[PDB]
Parts: sequence; structure tokens; C-alpha cells
Amino acid sequence: TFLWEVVGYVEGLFFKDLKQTMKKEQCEVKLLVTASMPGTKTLVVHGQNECDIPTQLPVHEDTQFEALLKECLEFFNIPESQSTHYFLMDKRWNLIHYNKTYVRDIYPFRRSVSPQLNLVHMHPEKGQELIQKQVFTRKLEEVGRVLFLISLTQKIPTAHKQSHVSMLQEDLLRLPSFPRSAIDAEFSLFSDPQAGKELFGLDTLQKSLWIQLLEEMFLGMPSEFPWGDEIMLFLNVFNGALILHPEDSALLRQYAATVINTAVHFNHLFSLSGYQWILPTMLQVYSDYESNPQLRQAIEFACHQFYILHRKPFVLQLFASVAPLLEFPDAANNGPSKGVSAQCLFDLLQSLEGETTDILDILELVKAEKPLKSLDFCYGNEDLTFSISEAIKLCVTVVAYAPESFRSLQMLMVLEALVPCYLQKLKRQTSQVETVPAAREEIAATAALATSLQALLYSVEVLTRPMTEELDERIAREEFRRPRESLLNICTEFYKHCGPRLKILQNLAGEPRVIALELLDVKSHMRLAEIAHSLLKLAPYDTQTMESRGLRRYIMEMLPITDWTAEAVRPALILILKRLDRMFNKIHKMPTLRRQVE
Amino acid sequence: ITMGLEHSLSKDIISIINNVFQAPWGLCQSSILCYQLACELLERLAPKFCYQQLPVTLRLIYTIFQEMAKFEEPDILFNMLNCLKILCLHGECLYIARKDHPQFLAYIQDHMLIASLWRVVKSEFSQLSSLAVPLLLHALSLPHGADIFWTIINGNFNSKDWKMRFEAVEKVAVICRFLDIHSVTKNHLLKYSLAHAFCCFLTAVEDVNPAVATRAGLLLDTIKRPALQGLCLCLDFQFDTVVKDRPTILSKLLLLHFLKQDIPALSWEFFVNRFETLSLEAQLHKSVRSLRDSVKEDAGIDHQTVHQLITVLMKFMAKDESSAESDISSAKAFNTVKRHLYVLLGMRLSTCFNAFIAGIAQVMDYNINLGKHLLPLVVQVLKYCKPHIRQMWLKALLVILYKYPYRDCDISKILLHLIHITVNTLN
Amino acid sequence: IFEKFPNRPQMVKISKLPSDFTVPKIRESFMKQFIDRIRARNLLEKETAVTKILRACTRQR
Repeated sequence: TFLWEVVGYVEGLFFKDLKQTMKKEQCEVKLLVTASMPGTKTLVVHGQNECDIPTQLPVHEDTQFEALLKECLEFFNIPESQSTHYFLMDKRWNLIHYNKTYVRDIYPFRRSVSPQLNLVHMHPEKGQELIQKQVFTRKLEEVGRVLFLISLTQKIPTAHKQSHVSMLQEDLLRLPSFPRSAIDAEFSLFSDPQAGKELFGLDTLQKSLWIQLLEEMFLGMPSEFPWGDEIMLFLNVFNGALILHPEDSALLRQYAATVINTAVHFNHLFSLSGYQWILPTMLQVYSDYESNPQLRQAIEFACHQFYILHRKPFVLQLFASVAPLLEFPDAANNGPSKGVSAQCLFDLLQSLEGETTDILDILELVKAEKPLKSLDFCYGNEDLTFSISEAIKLCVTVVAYAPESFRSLQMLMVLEALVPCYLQKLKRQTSQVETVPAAREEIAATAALATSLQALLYSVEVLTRPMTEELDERIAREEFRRPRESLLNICTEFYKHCGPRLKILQNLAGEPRVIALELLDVKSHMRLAEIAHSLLKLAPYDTQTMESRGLRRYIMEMLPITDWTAEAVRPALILILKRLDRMFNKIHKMPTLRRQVE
Repeated sequence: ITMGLEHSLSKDIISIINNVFQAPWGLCQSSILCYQLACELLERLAPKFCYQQLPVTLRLIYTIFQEMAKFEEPDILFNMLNCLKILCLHGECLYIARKDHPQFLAYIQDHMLIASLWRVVKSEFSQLSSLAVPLLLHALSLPHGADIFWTIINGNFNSKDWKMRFEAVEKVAVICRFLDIHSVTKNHLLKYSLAHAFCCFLTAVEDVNPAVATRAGLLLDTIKRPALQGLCLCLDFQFDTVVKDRPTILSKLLLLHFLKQDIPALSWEFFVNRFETLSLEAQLHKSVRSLRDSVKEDAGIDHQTVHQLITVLMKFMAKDESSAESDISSAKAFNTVKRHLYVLLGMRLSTCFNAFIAGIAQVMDYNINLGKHLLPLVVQVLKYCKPHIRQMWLKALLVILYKYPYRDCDISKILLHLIHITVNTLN
Repeated sequence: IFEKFPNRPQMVKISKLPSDFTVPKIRESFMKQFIDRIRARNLLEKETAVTKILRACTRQR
């Protein structure tokens, strides 16, 4: 509590000298956090008389107090009505122990001695007050240790900082307790009225101190670090803090500015593969607390700065991270309302569209240069302000590069979540102001979306080829059928929404001269018919695809609205009628196949 | 279309909303949705005691305050706060209460408004605070309110239980970190109340329980620098006006420079404002209480306060570099500091000279650039017009020449007189 | 000598496109690396989130 300024006023210190001179005192972890001293491997339980003996028991790396509670409940045959009326303690130091914390942070390996343990009969309220005050004291020493480490790496010589922070990162890698002990709280004590805002305030301070320490640890190191899988483990503390105290404004401003700083520093990793470790937790926290505008404002500012730093790979990784949590009301995958909604993603993208003013003043904790510019010249100072049609253009380009891959299927799920919500909110805004330039931008926007849909259907011919101990077979039929039913769902919702609305908008445009602008062309209709025909070519052998909503919505909602008064569109219909002919001929000529059809 | 926020039809709608508000529930999401819908109508509306002549808006605020202390979920609390803002400023009920409702305004402030807002200011759900702070700043901008807040922070901070001290330092931290700069510069006792809050906040850094000490130190880190600048400006205003409390404030300010030095807690414009303020306190020949419980005339005493400021000034130039020549700003400020440091310090029965000798040795030991820059003016004033101060005198003349190229003409000659003083003031 | 010339960034273009729609700017290295691979306020969802993030942290080593 005074060494926090003494180490700021003492020069001549490194990482290794204190470790080399501390090992002589057998108390390395009792001063600094990064001391890698292993703990005990056995422990002794003490009795009260000659009826019982002190017994030695092994300690693993995952041992906790509850297993010892079960041990003394089973051995001494304690009734479970008196479970909370009994506690365990040490005779020498007179210390009560928290239930849900690990033994290994408390007992380092004494030289061939094991610390004692006694099963004691105590009143419960005095014991829980003792537990609360000793862990209040204990994590105040952790907070003190973190203060020592933050004040330690501030005024180091400017030649020695790189090897210091690099070997610091290396000894953080060797620790098995990181980051368990760096992010976990005490949860059986936060609900009591006698540990209400004390443990919260110190936990807020401890998390803020850990963020400061990590931010110093990330900076300093070179920008061309061989970042393996280890970054995700380090990033997990940043996720966990936002898990524990999301509405606390201090942790939010610090979290936003620290992730902005570590996205400006490691610019190589955070241009290719870096945003996949921080965005799931940010989207979950954004989706849950929708009745909390401060958390919303902080996350939209952080995501807007993410886009201003990296334009297109951030949007791609964002769509790759919002995808496995999206649930939509489909009749194949019955999406429940227990995750990221489609609206949550779309209003987040709408906040990414417009500008976000600053209310919380997060920018002055960013150590980089201001204002932020694009860190790569491939996108430069071009006016790439983020629209929403270009997100569809990116999804088209990534599904078009390889339509049999996994990113294509994933982004098809992304597209069937996004484009009904975009057409919906487009309908609200064009039914909100009712103006002639609004009609002009609605016709132009529908034309550009239609252009992107023609571009989507022009490059999926690899999906028109039909199919070729059963779990991999179900996986193969799954990855067969998902992008196809995704295309059918997208195209039939597009047609049945915007066609009559195109006639309605053409009536209310102020100019009814342009009518029947021919959204889909003949090759798109024939392509939809060949995909649906390839889907129907598997139909009688697996019984789950007859009731699929893409195919059924195409059959019952897209075939009767397709015009056939011209005969240029007709070969789509002859192939569809031919496939239904042969299916029902086969269902009629085989009674065994008829005995298993719905 | 405009329909009138004060009309008899709109107050009849308000009477409907009151007797909705006075009927409680005794599912829960039904009460969230009912109150939010009513609140949306309120947004759309404005862009036993003798209650039968009272207008219904203050009785709505009354039953809001009554049902404030019942629940613990911040969603309904948040909604109530939104409604409160709509009625306090857009509804102008406190504005008409301070216009022509003083007694009932005393009733409102004395037991409901301040204690409830002090209850809802928390450090774990910090959106209630973001709503609560301009309402509480509207409350403290009025008479009778600062005394209640003064007694609240006195009974919270000076308590014999340390948890009350704990909760007081977290709450005054949450008021401090949600403040603005120019929004406070019109009211006097608002600045006085925020100054007393800030000085108790700084006083808790050195408290006798270590938990409150470390919490105030770490929670001082999490304050945005414009709010700390505005707090320092309020404290400097209270130093400017109030006379009898200048002992304590300087100690607090030294702690401020010792802890948060990136903000200019002390700068040269600060010293020139205090130079003109001690000039108006010296060359010219209230009603508020003293904040000394926050911790607990032309010849000597004002000059002793000047001396104390000189000691703080020597500590400042010993501590930091403060390169006023690196920028074109603060050139006239530092220049004014040296000029008037010459004029008012240049009459051998004062307490300033020995402290200047006591300070300038550590100044020359720690600073070099401004130290060389200020040396010749130190030696011009050494004998311009005593055992231990002789010891510091020779220590001063020991560190005049240790690393310093003094070598000029008509000035070095006086060092000959100095060794003459080795046989003059000894003889 | 080898950097005086103006830099030349590699792109991604596909020829099976109707050529009325422009393919956006994406580098091919990123492209192949990418294509290669009220209820929340309570104290139970956070603890379950913490133990889920701890098993998922331990599982990816």
C-alpha cells in the first residue's frame, strides 16, 4: 500500500533479479502475481481426539473445498441438515475458507510439510461473516499485487522494455491458473446484504486493474509477433469482464478503449483473423441488455471504430460471428427466442450505417494517433461510408467464390436472416414519409437489391448438380440441402414481398408510365427450377425434406405467381412438371415406397 | 398538431395517469409494460394534508417518490426516472415550484427528493446514475438544498461505521464522474456543494481504514479529465472567495498534484490567478459555513499565506519540469511568476527567505533546464536588501556551481565579495 | 530499388458474373485464410456464462 509509489520511486529493477533472490525465501507468490511457484500436492486433515487421526489426502490441479466437504460428510457421517452448520479451518494461521475458490491459489508447496485442516462445529452466521471479511482482505492483497505489477512496468528503461514484457508474456503462458484466477469472482457471497456493494466495488477495481495490466502487456511487444492460438486465451479476460459488470460505466469505457488500442497495435492479426475472438461476447451482451441504452451506446461506438479501422474484413468477421447465434422462424430449424435476434443484428448494422456521437468520452484513453484513419491503403481515403446493400454485395461475393464450401452455407444463413428484415424496415421507412424522392430511392433500392439477387443466382451452378454409420450420411445430406433451401427461401420471400409492392409503389410514385420492370429474368427462373428439381430428385428416399419450408414455399407461393402467358419461361415449368410426374409415377408403381411417405 | 401541455384537457389526461399511478399491483412484466406505455404518452404530452387545491403534477411526483422505495429492479426505476425528467424540466413542475411554491418546495426538498436520489445513485447499475445526476444537479441549484446535502455527507462521511464511509466515497465518486464543465458555472452554492463533495473525496484518500484509502485512490483513476478540471475550477473558486479555510485546501491540492498530475492541478495560469487574488487580498487596504469538518491582515497573516503559497510553488518546480517555453502558451504566465517573484520577494524579518533557501537546493538538485533558466535571478536576490539558515545558505551556494555554466561578467565578481562575506558575516 | 515502383495489390475476380455488378475489393490471402476454416440482470446467467467460457477456454487450450 506504499510500495505502489516506492516502486515508482525506485530504479534499477528487472524481472529476473527478484525471482532469483526470492526463490531463497520460499515465498515467491506472496509478493507478485507472475511468480510461477507450484503448490501443494497433498494435504492433512486433523481430528479432535484419539477417536480420529490426521489423514493425508492427494491434491490435484482441480481440487476444491467442496470435494473435501463431501469427504468429511462421507467419512465422519455428518447429517446434511447440519451441512451449513459446520466448517473447515486451519489451526496455525486461524483462517476460514471460501467455499467456491480453489485451494491452489492459497497453499504453495511447503518444503515437505503440509498445512493442517480441521472439521469444526460453528454457528453459521459468524462463519459466513468471517468468510466475507477474510476474502475481502484476501482479494485486497490481490488488488495490491496487481497495483505492484502495473506500477512496476511503467518507468522501466526504454531498451529493456521489450525483453521484459516478452518474458512476462512467456511466464503468463506457463501459469496454469491464468486466466481462471484473473477473471473469476465469488458468487455465493454477492447476494448477501452483508457483502453487497463492498465485493462489487473491489471487484470492479480488480477487473479495471487487470484490464490496465493486460493493456500494458499487449503494448510494448513487436507488431510482427507470431500470434498463435494464445491471443484468444488472453482475450478471454476481456470477454469475462464484460460478462460480469456490463452496466458499470467504468469497465465499459476501459473495455472499449482497450480493445480499440489492441486493435490498432496488432494491425496484422486484426486485419485477417483477429476479430473472431471478441465479437461473440460483444454481440451477446449487446443482444441481452436491450433495455440499457448506455451499454448499447458504448458497443455501437466501439463497433463504429472497428469499422473505421478495418472496413471490409471486420464486416466479414462480424457476419461470421453473428451467424452461429442467429435464430429465425423456419419450419426446418425452429429458431427459439433465446439468442441474438435478427432485429438486434439489423439495428446494429443500422447504427454502423450512420454516425455515432460520443457521450461517454472513450477516445481520450486511446494511446494511438487521433483521428483514426484506415490502416491499409487497399481501401484508402475513398468514400466507403458503410451502406447496407454492400453487406449483401460482400455476402454474394463470398458465396460466389466457392458455393460448396462452409462459408457459403453460413453466409446463406446470414442472407436469409438479413434481407427480409432489410426489406421490412425499408417498407416502414417508405411507408413513413410518403414522398416522391422516397419513392425514387425505393425504386432504385429495389432495383439495386434485384441486381445483387441476379448476381447471387448467376453463380450457383455447382449446387445444381444432384447428389451422389449413418451420421456422416446425415451430415452429407444436410450440407447438400442447406444452401439450396436457403436460395429458395430468399427468392420466394423477395418475390411475394416486392412484386405487388412494385405495382403499388409504381402507382404511388407519381409516374405510372414505368410498369412491370421485370425483376427476375428467364435464366433466374430456370435456375430456381433446376435447384428445386435437384431437391425433388432426393425427396422419396429421405422423408424429412418434403416438409421443408424453402421447397414448400416455392411450390405453394412461387409457382402460381410466376407468369406463363409467354412461352420463353416455359422450360422451367416442363422440368418441374416432369419431376412431379416421375415422383408420383414412382410413388404409384412401388407400394413399399408408398408405405413410408407422408 | 399543438394541443397544449398545460390545458384542462391535458391535465384531465394527467388525472387519468395519476389514478393509474396510485393503484399498485400487489405479472411483473405487465407492470413494466403498463408504466412504459403511460410514459410514452407522457413523452408525447410534453416536448392527511390539504391536497385538494394542489395541482396533480406534484402529487404525481409525490406518489413516484412514495413508490420509489418499494422495488429493486432498475427497469421500472429507469422508466420512473425518465418520467421524472419529463416532469421536472419539460413539465416545469420544479420550475413553478421554485417560482411560486416555496413552502411545498421546502417540503419536497427536505425529505423526499434528496434522500431518494441519494438512495438511487449506485456504482453497479450506472444507468440510473446517468439519469439521476442532472436531476440532482437541478435540485442543488436551489436554496435549502445545499444544507440537506451538507448534513447528508456529514453523517455519511464522518460516521463511526466504516461501511458508511465506503458508501459515501463511492457515491461521491459517481456524482463526480458524471459532471460537466460549463453547466456548473452559474450557481454559487452548487459550486460550494460540489467543492465540499470533492474535498471530502480527496480527504478519503488518507482515511484510517486501508480499504477506503485504496478505493479512493483507485477510483480517482476512473474520472474523465474534463470533470476533474471542472472540479479543480470549482475548488479554485471556493479558494478565491472564502477566507478562513485556506489552511486545509492547499493540503488537499498538494494531494491532488501528488496523485493526478496529468491534469494541470497546478499550472502557471493557476499561479497568476492566485497572484492577482493575493494582490486583491493584499493591496485593497460571507454567509456560508466552513468546510473544516470535511477534514476534522495587511502585514503578517496574508503575507504568511503568501509564504505558504511560495512553499507550494517551490514544491511544484522541484516536482515537475513544467516546460512553459516548450509551448507559446504560458510564456506571459511564467514571466509574470518570475517578475512578481522578484517584486514581492526582494525587510529581513520575514519567513519567506529561509524557506526559499530551503527549497531552491532541492530545486537545483532535481531540475536542470528551468533550474539553469532561473539561477541568475536567484543570485540577484540573494542579498538584495542565523545558524541553520546559514547552513542552508552554504548548501545553496554549494549547488549553484556543481553542473551549471554560470560564467559571466560583473556577476562572478560578487563571488569575490562572497569570500569577503566568508570574512564579513562571520566577523 | 525494389520499392521505388508503385505498389501492386493482388485482388479477387470471378468471371461467372453478369458484369453489371462490380466485385468488391478483397485480398486473396485473407480470402483463402477465411475460406479455409431484465433476464440478464440476475446472478445465475452470469455464473453459467462464466463456467461456459471457462470450459470453452480450456477446450481450445
